[PDB]
Order: sequence, then structure tokens, then C-alpha cells
Amino acid sequence: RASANLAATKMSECVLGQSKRVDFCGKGYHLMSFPQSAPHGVVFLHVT
Amino acid sequence: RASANLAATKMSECVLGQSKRVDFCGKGYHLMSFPQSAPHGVVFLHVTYVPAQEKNFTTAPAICHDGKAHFPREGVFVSNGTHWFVTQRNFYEPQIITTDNTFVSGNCDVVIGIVNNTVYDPLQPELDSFK
Amino acid sequence: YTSALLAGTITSGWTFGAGPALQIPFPMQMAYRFNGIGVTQNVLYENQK
Amino acid sequence: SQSIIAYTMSLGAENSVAYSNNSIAIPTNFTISVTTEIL
Amino acid sequence: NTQEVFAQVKQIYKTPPIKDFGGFNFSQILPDPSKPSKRSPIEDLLFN
Ligand SMILES: *[C@@H]1O[C@H](CO)[C@@H](O)[C@H](O)[C@H]1NC(C)=O
Ligand SMILES: *[C@@H]1O[C@H](CO)[C@@H](O)[C@H](O)[C@H]1NC(C)=O
Ligand SMILES: *[C@@H]1O[C@H](CO)[C@@H](O)[C@H](O)[C@H]1NC(C)=O
Repeated sequence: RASANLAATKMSECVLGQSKRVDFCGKGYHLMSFPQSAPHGVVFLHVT
Repeated sequence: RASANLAATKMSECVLGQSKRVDFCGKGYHLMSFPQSAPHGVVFLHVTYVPAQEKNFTTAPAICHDGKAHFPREGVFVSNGTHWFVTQRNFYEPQIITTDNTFVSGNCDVVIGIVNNTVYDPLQPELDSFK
Repeated sequence: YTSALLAGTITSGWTFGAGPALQIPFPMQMAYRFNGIGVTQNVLYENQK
Repeated sequence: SQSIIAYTMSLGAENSVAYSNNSIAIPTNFTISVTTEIL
Repeated sequence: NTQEVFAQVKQIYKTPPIKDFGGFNFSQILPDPSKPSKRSPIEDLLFN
């Protein structure tokens, strides 16, 4: 559940907008993100 | 305890200041917040900002005026069918395209899809009125 | 839901996440994202392909 | 005439937006909303 | 947890059939309509 809350925060900030927190959405200056479904999980592709 | 730490961070960010994290202080653009106390709990009221009444516009990224590409400073070029205007990104408000509203960068053959128009500075009519 | 999220991202920018979905051309969106990181947008329009 | 029904979930309303390479939607009005949240 | 990490939007969108994206090519994360599971091939590698 703790990891899922982290995932929901990442989906709400990295995908739906552009965060200025450094290294929250991967290494480098964050541009955007795309989500992909996975068995029991999610996979983010961060574009930086 | 995990919930309590989350609520503490919510108060320390959404209430004592303005946060830019989307959907951290409620759904929309966050403006401000108020707390209220409940038996063994806290209830926030987020005051947020949501736009409506959108319209259709034709756009262009840059303007080649005298062989030089003008780029808008803060906002976007729009065209309503006949003229061109600069506006900001979240409220429709047209203005005449000025030297104050754009800036010059490079040559207008590289950028894809530029649109020919005119750029009004106030300085040529200022000089020519005295002339 | 994943396909819906990708559709909203690639056609609307971040504006659908706070209200009604607005279309916007995609490299214009990329220009705004460079303006988010302190890079002036004319860097993009010279170097798109 | 009341009874119990079973159904496949509807996720939400389908909404297709007219994308182009040269079209922008700009809002004109705005509303201030207050939402509650309980922890 | 699954609902709060995924159910974040209240209209289901769709990309237009034309792909005039100025040169970007999202062919690997877009869904593929030639499969019974309308998934991107990245999702197919993840599931395999
Ligand atoms: C913009 O124009 C297109 C076609 O011209 C139309 O389908 C669409 O509904 C218009 N946008 C709005 C917000 O009405
Ligand atoms: C937008 O797409 C149309 C498709 O007919 C194309 O003719 C036009 O050149 C494109 N716009 C730009 C600025 O390239
Ligand atoms: C996108 O890339 C794939 C991988 O090579 C290619 O098969 C496809 O034709 C490309 N799509 C476009 C529109 O260029």
C-alpha cells in the first residue's frame, strides 16, 4: 500500500504535469512521462 | 501514523503556501486552503481555480516580419480569421503584436510553418509624427 | 485507461488534468515544456527533426 | 418494477477531441470551486 | 489501491487516426488494433 501511494503520486505529478522536484521523475531535467500497464504494476517511461 | 504524516505535509504545503504540484491540493489549479478540525481528524477545504468556456483558434508558432522570426515572449499567437494577436495561456485577451510582446531570434527559413504578418513598433509612428 | 491517459497527454498537454481537454499542437507543447525548464523556446524550433 | 440488475462497468464517457497541427483551444471564463478532503 | 492509482480521469479519450505529430513517432506505446488485446507492443514484451 505504501508503494502504491508512491505510484499514485508519481502518476499524478510526473504524467499529468511537469514537476520541478529534481530526480523525482528520473535522472535529469524532467520533460514528461508516459505510463504503461504491467501485471500487478505500472511502468513509467520518463522523458528527460 | 502514515496518514498523519501525509496530513502534516498537506497542511505544511497546501495551507501555509501555494503549491504547484498538480492534484496535491485538490483537482484543478490550486489557489489556497483552509483547515477545520473534526473528532480525531482534519478536514481541508481547497479553494481551486477551474477554467471554462473555450473557443476555437488558429495558431502559428512564429512570425517572419522582415526576414526575422519573432517569438512571443509569454503567451501564444492566435488568429481569429483576419488578424493576429498575442495572448496569455489561460485567459483569452488579445493584444496587438509589438516589439514589446515578441523578440527576434534567427532567420525565418528554419522554423516549420511560420506565418507572414506585420510587427508594430511604437517608434516609427513616434518618429514620423514629428517628421 | 492507459490508452486514455496517453491520448490526453499527447493531444492536450497538461490542461486536461485540471479541467476540460484542450487540443494543442504537439511541438507547441514541447516548446512550453522547454519554457518550464528555463530554456527559451527558440531552441526547439530551430532543431525539431 | 424495482429489482436487482448486473452489468459490465462503464469506465466513463467517450470523448474524442479534434486534434490538428494548427488549432488551439483557449478558455474564456473561469470558476472558483471549493472541494473538501478528509484525513 | 488499483482504482486510486489508475482511475484519475473521467472521460475516455482517443487519439485521432492521423499521425501528423510533426515528426515524433509514438508507434510503440500506442495501442495496436490488430490484436485481441489492444495493447502496445511494449506491454506485450512486459506480459511475455
Ligand atoms: C472546433 O472546430 C471543429 C471543427 O471545425 C469542431 O468539431 C469543434 O467542436 C470545435 N471546437 C469547439 C470547442 O467547439
Ligand atoms: C498541417 O497538416 C496539413 C495537412 O493537410 C498540412 O498540409 C500542413 O502543412 C500542416 N501544417 C504545417 C504548419 O506544416
Ligand atoms: C514508427 O517506427 C516504426 C519502427 O521502425 C516504423 O515501423 C513506423 O513506420 C514508424 N511510423 C511512422 C509514422 O514513421
